[PDB]
Parts: sequence; structure tokens; C-alpha cells
Amino acid sequence: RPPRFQRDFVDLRPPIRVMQWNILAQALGVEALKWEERKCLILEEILAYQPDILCLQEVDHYFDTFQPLLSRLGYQGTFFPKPWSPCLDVEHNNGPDGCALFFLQNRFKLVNSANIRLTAMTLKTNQVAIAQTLECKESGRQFCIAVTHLKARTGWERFRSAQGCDLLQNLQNITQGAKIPLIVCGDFNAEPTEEVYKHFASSSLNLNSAYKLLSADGQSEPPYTTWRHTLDYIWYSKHALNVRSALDLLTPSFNYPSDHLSLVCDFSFT
Ligand SMILES: [Mg+2]
Ligand SMILES: [Mg+2]
Repeated sequence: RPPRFQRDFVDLRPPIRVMQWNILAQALGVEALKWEERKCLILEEILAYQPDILCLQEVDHYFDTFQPLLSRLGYQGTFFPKPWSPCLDVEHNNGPDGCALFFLQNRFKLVNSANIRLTAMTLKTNQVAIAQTLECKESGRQFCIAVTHLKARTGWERFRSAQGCDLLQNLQNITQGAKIPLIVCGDFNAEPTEEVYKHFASSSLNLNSAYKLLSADGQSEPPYTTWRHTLDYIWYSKHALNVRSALDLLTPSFNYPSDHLSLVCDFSFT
């Protein structure tokens, strides 16, 4: 059976379902897997999990594929490209990859939105973030959702730390301290041992990382979020939101369509 149907939700307890996924850019992708087939696997994965909020990185097919197909399913979407996408250094590419944020229109109202270009000690980086304030149409309850993709690879630890810090400061401005509860999705490109992780875990935004709740004592991150590194997280205001559920890890048409595992959580307000 296909991997999307191999994973099970673990009960931790009308919730808000958040999906976090580096989907692996087309231009950046023995035999190999064609774009036509692979994009379908990506779409089939999203439809199976039917999230309220979808946060993506490495999207280089936003305008031809994901926005028109997800719009038809009731998702309002926002896209923000990297200023110098590495996708452009590839022959026959489809343009720049970037971050993308989708949410169900029939359940949320957009309050405000911010396309952030991350800086690192005043330096303008190639990494971006999108932060949106959403309003739940049924309860009027407001929360902020952010999606980011931090700089990859060994050797950029101090750089990730700095740009992570800039993001934290931006979110702190938007959420006016803690007046507005917060959820952050990302490929942070750092293991829990890096400083940028420790900054998020110790920020005065009082964030916690969702997938830790899948571990035996709930006190440690999962052994990997790729398909041997743990690089993806979902962060949430620990005093305003609780995790009711999380999608557990895995172990041709059965190919997983990305080198990062999708993260999925169900949230509700405390
Ligand atoms: Mg990648
Ligand atoms: Mg990566």
C-alpha cells in the first residue's frame, strides 16, 4: 500500500489541522521519478490529510499547479519566492521556488499578511518567510501562522541562528507579544542541537515543538524528518494551544514524493 496510507495519527488528547511539507522543488529533483507522476503523489498526500492550513517550502510550481488545483478545493493561497532561487541555476527550470501558505477559506478569514525576507546581522539573505494572521469564522478567535525555509547545510549554523532570530523578532511584532497565539511551520535545516533550535525553544514567545509529543516521554524530537536528519518542526504557543494529534513517522507509485516527510498536527485552543 502507498506510504500516505501507511502513517497513522496518534491521539494525544473542532480542531485546526496544520500540515508542514518541504515538497522538494521540481528543478531540484537506478531510475528517477517524473514530475507529472510526482506532482500527483504530492497532491494525493495533501487530499488524504485534508488540512485546514497547508505550509510549504520548495514550491516551484505554485502558479501552474498548486494554486489552481487547491483553489478549486477551497484553499486560499499565498506565495513568496526566494530572491535568488537555486532553481534558476538549473536548465529548463519552472522559475523560482519559494514558500507558500494555504488555508481553507470557508473556515478562516485573512486578517493581515507579511512577506518577510529574512536578514542575518543586517545582511539580506536568500531566505524568506510568510506570516499571516487568521480569524476563525465560527469563534472569531485569532491566531498567527508562519512558514519558513532556513538556509541549508553544515557550515551555516551561525547564519541560521541569526536569521532565525530575525524571524522571531518579526513574529513578536506581528503577534504583539502574546496577544495573538502563534504557529510556526518550517524546514529549519537544523537538528535540535543547533542554536537556532535552542532560540526557538527558549524564546519569550513560549513556543514548543509539536512532534516531541510522539516520543516516549514527550521530551525529545523524532529521529528523522527526512527520507538521517531531523530538520522539520511545527512550533506552537504552549499556553494557548494544545496538540490533540500528530501524524507518526514511516518505516513506483509507492515512492514517497519528497525527501522530507510531511508533518501533520491537529490543534485546538486551550
Ligand atoms: Mg531540499
Ligand atoms: Mg533541506
